This record gives sequence, C-alpha cells and structure tokens, in this order.
Amino acid sequence: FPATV
Amino acid sequence: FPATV
Amino acid sequence: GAMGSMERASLIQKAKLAEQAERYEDMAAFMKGAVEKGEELSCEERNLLSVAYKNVVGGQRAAWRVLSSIEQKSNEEGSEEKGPEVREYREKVETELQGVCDTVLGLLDSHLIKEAGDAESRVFYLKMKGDYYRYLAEVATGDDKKRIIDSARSAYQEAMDISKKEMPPTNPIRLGLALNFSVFHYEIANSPEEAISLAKTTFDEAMADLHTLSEDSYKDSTLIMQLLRDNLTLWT
Amino acid sequence: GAMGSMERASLIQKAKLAEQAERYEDMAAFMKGAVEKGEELSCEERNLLSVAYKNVVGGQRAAWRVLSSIEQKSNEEGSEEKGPEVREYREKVETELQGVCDTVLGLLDSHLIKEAGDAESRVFYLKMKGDYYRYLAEVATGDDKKRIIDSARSAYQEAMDISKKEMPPTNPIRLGLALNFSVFHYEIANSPEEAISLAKTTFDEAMADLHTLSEDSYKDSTLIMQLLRDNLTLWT
Ligand SMILES: CC(C)(Oc1ccc(Cl)cc1)C(=O)N1CCC(CNC(=O)CCl)CC1
Ligand SMILES: CC(C)(Oc1ccc(Cl)cc1)C(=O)N1CCC(CNC(=O)CCl)CC1
Ligand SMILES: [Mg+2]
Ligand SMILES: [Mg+2]
Ligand SMILES: [Mg+2]
Ligand SMILES: [Mg+2]
Ligand SMILES: [Mg+2]
Ligand SMILES: [Mg+2]
Repeated sequence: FPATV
Repeated sequence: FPATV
Repeated sequence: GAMGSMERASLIQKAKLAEQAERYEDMAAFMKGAVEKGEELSCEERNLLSVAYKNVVGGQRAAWRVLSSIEQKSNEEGSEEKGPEVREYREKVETELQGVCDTVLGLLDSHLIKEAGDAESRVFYLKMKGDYYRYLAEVATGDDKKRIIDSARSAYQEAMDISKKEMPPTNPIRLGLALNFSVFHYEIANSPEEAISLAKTTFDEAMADLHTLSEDSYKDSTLIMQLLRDNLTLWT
Repeated sequence: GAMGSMERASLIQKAKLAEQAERYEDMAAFMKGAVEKGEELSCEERNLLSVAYKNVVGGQRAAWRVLSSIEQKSNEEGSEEKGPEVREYREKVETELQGVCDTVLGLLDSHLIKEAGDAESRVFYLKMKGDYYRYLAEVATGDDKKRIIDSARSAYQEAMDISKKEMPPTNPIRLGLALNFSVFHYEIANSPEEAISLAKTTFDEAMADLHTLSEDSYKDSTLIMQLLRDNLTLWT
C-alpha cells in the first residue's frame, strides 16, 4: 500500500 | 523479561 | 459521555499516557472527551487526536483487508462453501470501522471545523475529514459510494485551496495533505495520473522552499517529501 | 452471553479468522462463547483459547508495566506533583487486566478443569490456571497477594505432578508448564534458585528424550528447550 500520514 | 509460553 | 466528569487537562494527560502505553483505543476515547469539552484544540492536542484515531482505524483497516481477501478467495471458482461466517465477520469489522469514522467525522462537524479560523487548524481538520471519508470509501459498495468519494474529494480540495493560499509549500500539514490527496486520487478516484502529478508538483515546490528552513523544520519537511518520492517510485 | 446465538462451529471458525486478522479481543470473545457451549475443547480449540487470551492479557501487562514505571518515577524525590491521573489510569488498566484474568479463571472453573480427564487437557488447563493467577500476582498489593501467589503455585504444582506421571519429558505442554513455573519462582515467589534448578532439570531431562522423537516433534520440543536455555542465560 502507498504511504499516507 | 524472561520467556514464557 | 463517559468522559464528561473528567477535567479537560486530565483527559489530555491521560491521552499522552495511553500513547506511551500503546493503548490507542483509550487514547482516542480520552481525546474525544477532550474535544467534547467544547474548547478549540491546540496544535499539540490536534495531533493527539489524529494519532489516536489513525492508529485505531489503521488497525481496523488492516483487519478488514485480511478478511476481505479471505472473502474474495472464498468466492472464486473451485472454492468450497464455508457458509456465511467470513462475510459476517468482515461485516462486523466493517461496521466497527464505519463507526469510528462516523465518530471522527462527527467531532469535526460538531464543532471543530466551524470554530477553526487559522489556516493551520482548518487545513488540519479538513485533511482529517478527507481521510475519514476516504476510509469510508475504501469499504463502500452501495447507493452512497459516489457521494462518499465526493465528500472526501470536497474536503481535501478545500484543504488544498486554503493550504496553497496560506501556508508555505514545505509546511508538514500541507505536505501530508497533498500526500494523502494523491493517494485518494490513485486508490479511490481511479485517477493515477492526477495522483502522480500532484505528488511530483508537491515534491518539487517543497524542494524549492527548503532553503528557507531551519535544520529542525528541514527534517520534518524532508521526511514527508521522502514519502511522496516513495509513492512516485511505487507508481512509476 | 452475546455469543449464545452463534453456532459452536461458527465461533471456532471466526476465532481462526480473528487470529489471521490479529483481532485478539474478538478471538477471545469467540472462544469464550465456544467454551460456554458446554462441550469439552479439542487440542486445537484449547490452543485457540490460550492464544487469544495470551495476546489480550499480554498487551494489558505491557501497558500496565509502562504505566507502573511512570507512576514509580512520579513518586521519587524531586518529582513534580502531577496529580492523580497516572495512578488513576494505571488503576483503570489494572482493573481491566484483572477482569480478563477473572474471566479466564472463571472459564477454567466453570467447567473446563472438572471435565478434563486426559492428562493433555488437564495439564493444559492447570497451566493456564497458574498463568492467570501469576498475572493477577504481578499486580497484587493487598490482603490477598499471598493467597493469589499460593493459588498460582498450587495450580502449577498439580499440573507438574500430573505431567511428570503422564507425559514424556519432551512433551511441549510439559515443557511450557515448567518454563512458566520456573518464571513464577524467579519473578513472583522470590525463589531464583528454585527457578534455575527447575529450568536446568527440565532442559536436561528433555535432552535425554529427544532421541525418541520424529523430526516434527523434535522441532517443537527444542524450541521450548531453547527458551529454558535463554532464561538460564538471563539468570546466571
Ligand atoms: C510524520 C510527520 C513528519 O508529519 C506529519 C505531517 C502531516 C500530518 Cl497530518 C501528520 C504528520 C510528523 O509526525 N509530524 C509531527 C507532528 C507535526 C504537527 N504539525 C502541525 O500540526 C503544524 Cl505544522 C507535523 C510533523
Ligand atoms: C510455542 C510452542 C512451540 O510451544 C508451546 C508450548 C506450550 C504452550 Cl501452553 C504453548 C505453546 C507452540 O506454539 N506449540 C503449538 C501448539 C502445541 C499445542 N500442543 C498441545 O496442546 C498438545 Cl502436545 C504446542 C507447541
Ligand atoms: Mg474544568
Ligand atoms: Mg456493510
Ligand atoms: Mg493541479
Ligand atoms: Mg448448535
Ligand atoms: Mg487496583
Ligand atoms: Mg524438584
């Protein structure tokens, strides 16, 4: 999965 | 801490 | 509210203790109590709220994905019928996840967003609104899926518009907002080109503004820039 | 019971799903429901029950230790008074921990132990009884601390006596029982020499019986033997 913050 | 199972 | 009898300061203290103990459900409950006191949140307090719910919903999303994968495999050809249990339990987790999202969205609507006038606070809360609509979108399959997606998009767009007007391109909230909106485009809106363009333009405009920063601000901004780069690498 | 309407087989299926999703509170609730159906548990089912509650209480113990350490530091000389919040929140976690222990002990007493006639089942449940009294002992400070410690000791001792009569020295339940009883001696009973003697004698008697085992049984027994060795290394 892609990075989120 | 020591190992337990 | 079960936290109605506890002092605001005590709720914030206990949220910090819960974080140290990795008790994120407790942390979230304490922060919900603090919000419900009705006062605006400071920067530190906003970040306690976000950390708490991020960790709670993150766990639920991870569990949901495990169960959804098992469910999808059960519905392939050649798969032996195992009854309704996988669907039931995925639904249970899903319903709990939706409940947490609804709770956060409720806090934002009553009344965090409307009282947030500074760009730093308003953008922070609008990013949260987009994020929790995005989590709802991840599990949505019905009459309202399009409206949930549009709610996420609208919240992110308002946050983007404010952030571009009111914050430097290296501001960590502005960067994190862009990072997440880019993921929204890629994973939810079926718009990978938009995702990639956003991540690239955000990275490049941040790069150009790093020279203005102290060492400590530089550290924060470059961390998020690296996440933008990681996504770009994943996607290209 | 909230699980009263769900089929036993469905509860077991869902416990396995919860394990895959790392949803250990759910796993424990499903297994409590399965126990409350009133039938004996198979070997696999006993291990689902233990895995579930081990993970739940393990998280609570870890949190308790974090909070107790913060509390102990607050009560040193030179420490600024921060009010009752650290104690309150440690107490909250403690009370939840005790509740989980009481729940497990209740399942064992109503009626898992009394219906367990085979050595494998009876030793397994008595080990659990010792373990959950040990967790109660870790947090006990009152009139009953000695009685809690004695309850742990008694359960472990009965398990040891059966295991020595009825199981080979390499049986993984017998080994794990000894491992944990040794830790009881070291950490709870203030008997480090007993802890060390038990671990050593257990290791050595297992070593001598490895030759009887298949490759797969050998793997299981040697894993626990290594834990005995690790503790001995920690303690000497
Ligand atoms: C991960 C990192 C570097 O950045 C972000 C960026 C955006 C979000 Cl929503 C969360 C984390 C981070 O933890 N921090 C610590 C908290 C800081 C909060 N700052 C503000 O509210 C006003 Cl600038 C951001 C950086
Ligand atoms: C860790 C390891 C190798 O051993 C133990 C030993 C004791 C306990 Cl209480 C738990 C784990 C292990 O996971 N397994 C898998 C489960 C097996 C269960 N066996 C029985 O009930 C009858 Cl022999 C033991 C080994
Ligand atoms: Mg007050
Ligand atoms: Mg649903
Ligand atoms: Mg653009
Ligand atoms: Mg039935
Ligand atoms: Mg107490
Ligand atoms: Mg002896």
